[PDB]
Amino acid sequence: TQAAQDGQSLKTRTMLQADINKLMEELDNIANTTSFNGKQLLSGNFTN
Amino acid sequence: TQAAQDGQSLKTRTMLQADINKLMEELDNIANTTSFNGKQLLSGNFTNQEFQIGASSNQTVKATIGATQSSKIGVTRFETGAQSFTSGVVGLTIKN
Repeated sequence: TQAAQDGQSLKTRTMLQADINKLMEELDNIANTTSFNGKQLLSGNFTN
Repeated sequence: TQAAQDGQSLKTRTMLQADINKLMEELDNIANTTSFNGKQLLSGNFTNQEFQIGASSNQTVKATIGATQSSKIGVTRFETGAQSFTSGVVGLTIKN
């Protein structure tokens, strides 16, 4: 939303995108990291 | 208006025109200078810009500041007919 305005040049939008990249990296890290004793919980292999 | 009087020779009128050139040099200097962070505002490249102001995805206002250089603002239209040698009752009609 902050970058959806037109008071921001391509450089500042690029800063936004670079930050979003790291945030999404963190999201993937949480997903692939949370585990009980090896059993990865939030990855998709905890079914049935 | 100061130059439309006939109490001024061509020399003094030239000082008038010499001045307008500088003033008009200033006008389009303002047009090419006002900017936020490089975005020229009063130049003609601020057309169809959005400003997301809503919770959902496409609520936005739009801004289309026209161009205001010294070559695009004052555009009058002159007309003049041939030397009329004939008489007669005339009625014009400026269409549209």
